[PDB]
Amino acid sequence: AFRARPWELKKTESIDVMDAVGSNIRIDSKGVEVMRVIPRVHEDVNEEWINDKSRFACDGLKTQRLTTPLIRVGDKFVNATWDDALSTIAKAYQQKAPKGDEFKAVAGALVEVESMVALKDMTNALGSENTTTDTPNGNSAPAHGITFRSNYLFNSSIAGIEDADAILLVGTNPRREAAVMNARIRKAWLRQELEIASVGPTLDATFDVAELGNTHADLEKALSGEFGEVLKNAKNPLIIVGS
Amino acid sequence: EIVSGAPAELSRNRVVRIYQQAKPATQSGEYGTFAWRLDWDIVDVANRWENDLIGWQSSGDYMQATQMKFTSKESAIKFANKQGWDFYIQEPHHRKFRVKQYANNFVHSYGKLKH
Amino acid sequence: IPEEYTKQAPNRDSTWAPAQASKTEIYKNNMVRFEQKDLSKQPMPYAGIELIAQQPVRFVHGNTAVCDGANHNGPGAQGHPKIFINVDAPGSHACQYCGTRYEKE
Amino acid sequence: REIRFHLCQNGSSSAPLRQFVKNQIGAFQKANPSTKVLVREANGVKPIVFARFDHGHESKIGLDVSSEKEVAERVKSLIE
Amino acid sequence: GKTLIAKGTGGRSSRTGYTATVFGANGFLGSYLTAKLAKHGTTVVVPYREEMAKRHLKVTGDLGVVNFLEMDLRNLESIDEAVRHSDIVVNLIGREYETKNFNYYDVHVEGARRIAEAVKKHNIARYIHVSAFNAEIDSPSEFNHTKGLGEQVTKDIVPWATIVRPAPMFGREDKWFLDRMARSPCLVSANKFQETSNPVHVIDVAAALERICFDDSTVAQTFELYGPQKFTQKQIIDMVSETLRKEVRHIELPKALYQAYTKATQAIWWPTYSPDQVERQFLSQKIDPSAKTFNDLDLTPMELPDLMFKLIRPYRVN
Amino acid sequence: IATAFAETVKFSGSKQELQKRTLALYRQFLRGAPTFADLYEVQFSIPTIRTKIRQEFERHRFVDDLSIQNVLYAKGHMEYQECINFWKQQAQFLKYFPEEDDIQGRHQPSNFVDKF
Ligand SMILES: NC(=O)C1=CN([C@@H]2O[C@H](COP(=O)(O)OP(=O)(O)OC[C@H]3O[C@@H](n4cnc5c(N)ncnc54)[C@H](OP(=O)(O)O)[C@@H]3O)[C@@H](O)[C@H]2O)C=CC1
Ligand SMILES: [Zn+2]
Repeated sequence: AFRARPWELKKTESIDVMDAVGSNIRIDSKGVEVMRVIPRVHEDVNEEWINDKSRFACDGLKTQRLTTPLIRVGDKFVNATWDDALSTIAKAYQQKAPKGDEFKAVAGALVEVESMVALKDMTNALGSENTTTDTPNGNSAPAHGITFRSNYLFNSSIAGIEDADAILLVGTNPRREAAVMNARIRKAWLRQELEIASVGPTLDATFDVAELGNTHADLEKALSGEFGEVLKNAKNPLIIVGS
Repeated sequence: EIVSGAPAELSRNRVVRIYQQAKPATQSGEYGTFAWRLDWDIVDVANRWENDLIGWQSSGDYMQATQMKFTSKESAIKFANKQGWDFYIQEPHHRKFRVKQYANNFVHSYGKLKH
Repeated sequence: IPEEYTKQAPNRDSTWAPAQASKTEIYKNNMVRFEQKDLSKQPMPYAGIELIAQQPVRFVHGNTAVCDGANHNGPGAQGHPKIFINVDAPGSHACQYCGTRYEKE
Repeated sequence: REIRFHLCQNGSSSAPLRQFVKNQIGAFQKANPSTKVLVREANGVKPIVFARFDHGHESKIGLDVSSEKEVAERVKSLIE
Repeated sequence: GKTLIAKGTGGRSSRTGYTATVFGANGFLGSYLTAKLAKHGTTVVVPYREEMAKRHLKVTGDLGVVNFLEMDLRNLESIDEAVRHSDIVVNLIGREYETKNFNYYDVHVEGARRIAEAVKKHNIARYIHVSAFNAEIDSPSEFNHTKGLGEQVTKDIVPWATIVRPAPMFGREDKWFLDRMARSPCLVSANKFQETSNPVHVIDVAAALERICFDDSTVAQTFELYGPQKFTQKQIIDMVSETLRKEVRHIELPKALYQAYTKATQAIWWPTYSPDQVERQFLSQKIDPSAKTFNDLDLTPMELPDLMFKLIRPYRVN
Repeated sequence: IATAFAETVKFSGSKQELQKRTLALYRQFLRGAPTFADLYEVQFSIPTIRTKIRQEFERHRFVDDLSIQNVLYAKGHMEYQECINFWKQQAQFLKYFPEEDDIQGRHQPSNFVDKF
């Protein structure tokens, strides 16, 4: 509200977190504290907007950060010297000796690629590979291979979403995740004529979906029933799936 | 290349940033579009700590707050290699043409209506 | 960081903190160098949080309340500039320059 | 072990790797179900095939030119 | 007390957070260690006794890194106040002479016992107590007798007792190692006119005390700071008279005849050459076989003569 | 309308001539070393001065352009000019001499582990 005033502020280019879209943020900094964020302009990816969660990481930053390494005696949780904690970790590793097919590292939510490269490289250097993600029993392949990158991600352009004739969404609530993707959805839906249907979760999103069940059998029914006509008939359709 | 008048060991150590200054989203107005900016990063241990007596922020970077204002990106980068330190350039991002009929206030058969 | 205290001062005339993140503990405030010192170095702010409760609420039967704060002895303009505030809902009695409370009656 | 080979999508210097990888991934995972394959690049790079053995040990070779059939020979050499 | 990476940083005001307290420190040794200590961002409570002598220790750091308290070893409350807030504490203390109000006792025994009792009452980690070379429990220099008693008392209570025993020191404004060489109207003493021992340079003493005062894993060990190589006698006077004036003029007087000047010394405005110094002239470095040194704390202290070339060179002829 | 120790500014063209000119500059800059030790009263010896002067010129052995070597020659001859008399003072003069180690304590052994 009144914390700063924009000439004190080392306005700094950065990349968003807390959304997979990598939005176009710019950080207002007073030098130690982070004051606020401003969505910079980036015409492909989320041209003018921020996810509303991403606007208030500032109050989520300077509140309870880990400032020092902490070790447990056990239900008694004291901070300690850096080198002490490092030698404790190495000594505990030498105690357990988890040589083969063990030491389960796991991809956290909000990290950088370079830390994950160090993670994978250190685990494979240590002797095994066990790196999974946060997901509730995704201790298994994501059922689309790491081969052929195009299979993996949102491989249509974000701008081309408003070039799509009719799309349908499955297993997701795109208001709940990537809200600026929802903004481009509504931008297209007011611009053009799009037949939109949700399949799966019951969602109130502001572009008139037609929900067609909460079951896989309802999904396969809706695919073979009438969207087999629509998506084949339509010109550049898209089909978006949740994580 | 040896630096002639740069007494620091800046030229081997830091990453500098060539960037177009972004168009601010709060105000409309676009004077920051027409520069090019040189900025040293804070990728440091010095990196603006906190004081303990009054509580300013005494930095350790001898060149924390410094901005050139250049004219052209290639003139910027010819300077950047001429005085010779490691850079990274960053491409700006424009705003795309979209035809705006002010008359967008008309419909066929369609559910949603607006102001 | 250790055990030492000198019970001679609260925050102000007001007992607790004045706002968000304005502490009154002295150990975090570097108790190393308060020693050999009177404590009669100046705790003089009376914490104007208390001084609006000093102030009585003013009533205006119009709808728009002017606020100046300027005296009626000064030859020059000295109060805060002329903000017009609204008295419409009860509660919004707050001139954001002075804190004088203006209620509609 | 896991293998990794990343491809430019220019027509020159990648059409051997292209018409390899449009055919032989079903040869690889059904030849090596434990060994994990990944192919991940489009933009302008050099064709290099990169294996890593199961204990932190890299290996590479460039995959310059053979219309097919020596691409797989150099791959099998990288397994060896 | 727990910390971060190491001692030696690369820039002033990149401050540590270590809150030290150094006793004495107005005079000779305590200049250079707080000069090394405030240089690298540590809060120093330096108490004092004379207002006009405490000033030249302020410029070592800028802000909050030098502080003055009005201690006095008579007053319990002053020392009690002095290390309430401290984190580490060293005491270099003890004149080389009795005052008109102090015994040799209770300037580093019960003077040490008071402050160590304050340490135990405040649970101060890393108490370091300097003590003299040749610190025996035998009589002959009651200075040395009293330093041995002081080490005994600092080991009686407070097992956090890093005792350090430096040699005769060697620096700018050497109290009775080179001021009796530089000014030296007639340096005349030493009935045994040779047969002294180890010199150590002062900035090496300060570097030793600095590298002990921050690292852990050295609690309750005792150090002795040996001379680097030479352990040399009063023949270094000849090297002192290698400078062209050769005014040193040792006249090797009898022992009991030399006492009277020392018995004159108690009457004087300023201290001169009190007789425990004269008795220590009959001693040598009774070097401890088992006490960790510069090689243990990873230092090599500098040699005598080439450093003496710098250290005494205002005093040349032409 | 004057000098102080005949500072001249005229850069020649050929790199051989600049070589000879820097060589004679090195001779005077080396010859003045006992005059320096007299003038400033350093602790270290005259061979320490000589090995550090040699170090300073070996810092720019492999500089290509004569049109950089010109202003390097000017800097060298000009700091010789400001050293041959008492313009520089010893506090100003010790900025060339990282002499002592014991100022630093234990420090970085240039390992990654002890950056932490
Ligand atoms: N021959 C030597 O001197 C040697 C020195 N040492 C040890 O090194 C220690 C420090 O040496 P140095 O730097 O020369 O000491 P100083 O000459 O600097 O004197 C110590 C300081 O502490 C003051 N002080 C503390 N307590 C008292 C007290 N009860 N009565 C009077 N004054 C007191 C002294 O006077 P004031 O109160 O006025 O400030 C003085 O300023 C010595 O104590 C000694 O044990 C060991 C080997 C050789
Ligand atoms: Zn007002």
